[PDB]
Amino acid sequence: DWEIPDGQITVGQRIGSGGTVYKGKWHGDVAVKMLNVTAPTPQQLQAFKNEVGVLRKTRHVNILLFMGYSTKPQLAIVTQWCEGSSLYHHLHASETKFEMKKLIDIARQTARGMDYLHAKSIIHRDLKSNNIFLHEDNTVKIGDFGGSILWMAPEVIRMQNPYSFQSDVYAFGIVLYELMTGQLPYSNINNRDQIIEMVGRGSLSPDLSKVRSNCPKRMKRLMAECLKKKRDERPSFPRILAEIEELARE
Ligand SMILES: CC(=O)Nc1cc(-c2sc(C3CCN(C4CC4)CC3)nc2-c2cccc(NS(=O)(=O)c3cc(F)ccc3F)c2F)ccn1
Repeated sequence: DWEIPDGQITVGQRIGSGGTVYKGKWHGDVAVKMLNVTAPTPQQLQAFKNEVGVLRKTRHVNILLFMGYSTKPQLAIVTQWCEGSSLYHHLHASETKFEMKKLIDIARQTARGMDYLHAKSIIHRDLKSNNIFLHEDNTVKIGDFGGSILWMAPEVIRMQNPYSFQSDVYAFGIVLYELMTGQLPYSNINNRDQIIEMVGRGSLSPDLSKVRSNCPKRMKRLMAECLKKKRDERPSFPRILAEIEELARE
């Protein structure tokens, strides 16, 4: 089994909270995600092992690698350590001058991981650029599927059956929007309640006039399909992947 016994992991620097993520040492570098629980009930332990079971179904280069789990001294999930920062950081904080070639590659890699998860019947539920780690600045690692409102599909935003393969697709659409515009959607409306109301009712959607000159018109159309307010009108990942790989040639 994939349990790591007590004392094998050396916990280092805290990364962020929400439980808590640390850098650790275990046969090299790992990320250690501490759930806020020291004496699990024989009921929490079962929802934990249940979630571990989900993570263990993934083996793919664009999905954060599951490496094991801890019961003692604390419930914790152990993964590979990623170097660098999230796609969100690159796109919106540091303004990494990515050529359109790289931008497309990132989308393609994101599409690969999502298509993979969907094949294994896993709905992400929280895809956003903060959750796409750009390991060594090259490889997309999709994490955080074991504050999100800009990526929420109208049906999800309707305060709510809403989490589906198609809500993931919509969130992926917002990610394409981020990539192809360099911007977060609704940037000229800094109002959470307003966005919840307007996106929820279908009166507001991302401003597509903002996708850059360089964006293969074929990508812009694909992004529009992913963002269909009408959930059934959205493409599936197999189709999204096929599409992105083909335009990636030209
Ligand atoms: C430099 C660095 O931060 N490296 C790093 C970080 C992680 C992180 S970061 C991070 C958060 C921190 C809080 N915020 C904002 C402050 C930034 C959002 C992202 N989470 C991870 C992380 C660590 C372990 C598991 C997950 N996700 S998970 O759904 O539990 C998961 C576990 C698993 F075993 C396999 C896949 C998987 F998605 C993480 F997302 C994972 C691997 N490497």
